[PDB]
Amino acid sequence: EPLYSLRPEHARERLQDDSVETVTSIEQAKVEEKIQEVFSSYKFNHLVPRLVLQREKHFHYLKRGLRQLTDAYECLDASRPWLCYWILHSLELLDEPIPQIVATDVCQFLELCQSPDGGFGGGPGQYPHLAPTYAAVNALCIIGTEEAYNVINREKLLQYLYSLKQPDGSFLMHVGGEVDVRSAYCAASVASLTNIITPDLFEGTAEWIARCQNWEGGIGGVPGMEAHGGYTFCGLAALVILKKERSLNLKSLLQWVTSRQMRFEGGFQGRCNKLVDGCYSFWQAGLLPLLHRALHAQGDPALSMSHWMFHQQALQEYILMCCQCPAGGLLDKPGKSRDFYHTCYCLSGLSIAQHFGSGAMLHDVVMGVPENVLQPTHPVYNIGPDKVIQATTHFLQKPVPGFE
Amino acid sequence: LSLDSPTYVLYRDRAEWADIDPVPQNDGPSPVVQIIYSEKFRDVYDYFRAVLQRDERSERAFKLTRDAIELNAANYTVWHFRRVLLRSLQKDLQEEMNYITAIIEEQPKNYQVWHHRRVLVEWLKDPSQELEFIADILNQDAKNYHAWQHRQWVIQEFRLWDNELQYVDQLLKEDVRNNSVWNQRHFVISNTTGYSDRAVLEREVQYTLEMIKLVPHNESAWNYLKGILQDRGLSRYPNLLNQLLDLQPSHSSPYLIAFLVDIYEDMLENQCDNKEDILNKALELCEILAKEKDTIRKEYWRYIGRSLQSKHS
Ligand SMILES: Cc1nn(C)c(C)c1C(=O)N1CCN(Cc2nc3ccccc3n2CC(C)(C)C)CC1
Ligand SMILES: [Mg+2]
Ligand SMILES: [Zn+2]
Repeated sequence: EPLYSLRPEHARERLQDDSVETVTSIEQAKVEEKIQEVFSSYKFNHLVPRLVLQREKHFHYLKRGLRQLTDAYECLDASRPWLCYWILHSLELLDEPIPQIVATDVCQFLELCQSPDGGFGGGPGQYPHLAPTYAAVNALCIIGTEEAYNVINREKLLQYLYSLKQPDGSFLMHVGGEVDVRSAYCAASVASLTNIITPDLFEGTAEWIARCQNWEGGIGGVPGMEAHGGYTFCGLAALVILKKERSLNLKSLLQWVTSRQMRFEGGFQGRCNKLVDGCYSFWQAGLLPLLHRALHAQGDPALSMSHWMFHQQALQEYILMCCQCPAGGLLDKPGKSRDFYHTCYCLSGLSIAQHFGSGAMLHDVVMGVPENVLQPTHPVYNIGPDKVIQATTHFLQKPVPGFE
Repeated sequence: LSLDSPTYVLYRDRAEWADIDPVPQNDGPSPVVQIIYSEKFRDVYDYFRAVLQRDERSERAFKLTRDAIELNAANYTVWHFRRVLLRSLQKDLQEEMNYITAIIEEQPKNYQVWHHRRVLVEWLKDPSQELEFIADILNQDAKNYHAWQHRQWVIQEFRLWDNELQYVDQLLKEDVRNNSVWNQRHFVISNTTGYSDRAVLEREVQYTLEMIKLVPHNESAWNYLKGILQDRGLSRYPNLLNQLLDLQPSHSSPYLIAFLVDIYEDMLENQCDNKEDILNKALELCEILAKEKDTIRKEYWRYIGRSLQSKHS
């Protein structure tokens, strides 16, 4: 009875298709049948459920990937700073230390990815792009040594961000590339951490992000687009950095994200009427601490003093029972293959689901064995809160760069 | 020579490439996140690195970028150099449209392929194949985010609004739960007639209510009904409350109950009649949702309940 997903009443949360079958209801029922087999597995084998996070299996998978990968990862040859970030962040969540020699090796590799004109590319000699730039800066802040902070050419990073800024407030992902809400988040994230925000760098940016909020309450990649969890995370986190959260309708956004949690599975979907997916445990659940902070800043007296506005217990049960690969690493849903992307965001979402904090109030919910407790993650940057303070404190001792 | 042809040969074994030296990748002396590339991938990328370092704007380099793209379609550096070669060599861009059509069919969720197609369409100033091509991708995955983004881009850029509401109607018949299509409906109406026209709004609310009657547990229709009325305020429409309470006995759902709380919220914020009665009905529905009908959102409904007490008492 302690596990919410296993109670008899939980059977009533299965899909009601109203006797009208479409591709959406058929695929949703297929997933719910597979998820119910996972929930009922303890009853069928006659064992007490024991939700254990397979730390040592995840750790072996991560420390190996940090050094070397098979030709199966050739599709990630232009995302190698992302592999640095996903792996180092999962290791920090699992409280696994980075040896000084390994930390130095990552600093030197990210130096090879850095462009002479600012920003980082997906690998040595590749043109700079805001996505691997965001990942490389977050990876260097997780290391947090003087060597790591010194890798970043702050003068050229600022010049690079200006070369992507558009008159309407948006940013290109790269030169001769395209605009979307992720680029504003990538720029605001790296510029705030490294202390390179000039008075006009983000002029119009908050107003452009606000145009991406649609009729559903969530945010799309560009104006007109369907609300999507990943882009909504990027949109709200960028506005929290710029202190312009009130540019959005926060109540229609709160109602939209809370609706993305699946009543049966416990996990989150990325868009309305789509399937559950482990990575949205971070993109969607990560929005509730950001919304709690935004509403708290307005003096909202109805906020909880112990929990986020999502079912923390049910999200942890979905991740622990349906997203762990037995050989290590985490995944989208049962039947899917493991990868470092889902290992990063399943564990980040699990950490948000365990740790609540607002003002002088702290309250943890650790489902399963007590050893399942992860290290906290900052809801804006998705790196440890300690690493955010250490990086911001380091770079605030340097002036904001001038123009050449 | 196709990359998957049974007679594909490595570039190091090709006579027409014997003059250039392959340039290996520099991963450092103590490498991290190192991909143990297959011989085929490593061979193409060592020769791509050679033509890029010397900026060789030749036909052989153009054919080489096709192989580099097929090995990793997310390598945006290769895509940039391919576009440099398309313009320097004066390549027939309609032949390039045929190529991008084939690779998007193979990798429809890759970002770089869709961006390349938009550049080709902008360069040729020709959107005549786009709606049909996108409808073929949506026929395979009706919720592909890149396909819907490309469709919106083509419609806005070239003013191709005339037949989109009809296409939206077709896909809603196929799957009334496809939220991407309910979004496209709002995209078309808000950019053509708008929702301020009373006849349009009436037609949209009557259509949405008929879809709700047919499939009461489809959330997209409920979200669309709320989205088109929330602008001016749900309390601005007094018949809406009683028309949903009439559908409550036979077509009930936590979506209907949540919509009733949304209506009561706006009635209280706009000085409604029987204010004490309206707040109690709203708090009672918040309790039923938190404890029974929608327990996954218990913290949201408890927040709404406390929020209403704080504001209206
Ligand atoms: C995996 C994978 N497999 N392949 C073949 C590739 C190329 C990759 C890869 O490199 N990825 C996956 C897609 N994301 C897109 C993206 N950029 C972001 C920048 C900042 C924050 C979030 C960002 N998000 C995620 C979403 C917001 C879209 C949810 C970049 C990293
Ligand atoms: Mg690109
Ligand atoms: Zn995922």
